[PDB]
Amino acid sequence: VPFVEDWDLVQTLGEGAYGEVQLAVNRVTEEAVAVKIVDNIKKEICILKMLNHENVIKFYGHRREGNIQYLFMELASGGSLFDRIEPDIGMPEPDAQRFFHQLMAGVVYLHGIGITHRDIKPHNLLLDERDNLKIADYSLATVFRYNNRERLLNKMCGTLPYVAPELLKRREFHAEPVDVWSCGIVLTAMLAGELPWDQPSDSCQEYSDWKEKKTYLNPWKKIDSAPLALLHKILVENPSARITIPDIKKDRWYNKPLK
Ligand SMILES: CCNc1nc(Nc2cc(F)c(C(=O)N3CCOCC3)cc2OC)ncc1C(F)(F)F
Repeated sequence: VPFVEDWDLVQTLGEGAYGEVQLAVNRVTEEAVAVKIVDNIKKEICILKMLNHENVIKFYGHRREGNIQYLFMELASGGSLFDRIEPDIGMPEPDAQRFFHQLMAGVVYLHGIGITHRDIKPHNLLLDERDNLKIADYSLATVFRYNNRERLLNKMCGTLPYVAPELLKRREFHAEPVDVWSCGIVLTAMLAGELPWDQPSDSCQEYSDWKEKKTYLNPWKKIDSAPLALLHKILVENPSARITIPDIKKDRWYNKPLK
């Protein structure tokens, strides 16, 4: 029975690097939210206050009491996308398409306010009560565009299986194609229930196989040809040849009506 101001901390929603996320219920008003408990945080809070979109987690405010900082956030009561992906199977293509559409709406939004998330993966993609997707966890996020000027990134971060090959090979790189790449790994995972490689490096046989277009192997053989054509445009090793979001939105599978 911990608590803070009027909120009871009632169960553990997740455990991060630093601290945890608790379900917080306001025993007066009965509203339930998510609270991140910690100890970088300054920057994180600053980014969180910018966010206003139906496919990104909303920020309500914070309290600083003692060592511990409390970040109050929208609750996504459906839990994570990670848990809707059956291992070795994925999920039905129409659910995968709808989630993808929503993930792109969120990414467009972030990029439009000049924020790169940098750790897009199914653990960070949460579902509200009607299965609406929300992009969560802004602890690795950063500003890549300010006063209409882009800056290149140089820090390596993210999660190896989701990371774009340039992030391992170039000293500096553009932000947007890295997020687009990780969305293509998410889409693979939804449609096949498996990640295609441990990392996109020259010493990873699975990545070499894909560059050599061996799509008779898994996970690619589990995927229908229309979504696979899109994946061919997303998972392109040269970031300036990689498809952009405006072009993803014209792709034939992206616009296919599904049941
Ligand atoms: C990763 C946790 N972060 C968040 N998590 C949630 N919600 C939930 C996350 C979950 F994972 C689960 C879940 O399914 N679990 C299994 C049952 O036991 C606990 C966890 C349930 C959630 O809401 C009820 N909302 C907002 C946040 C954010 F902090 F991002 F805002």
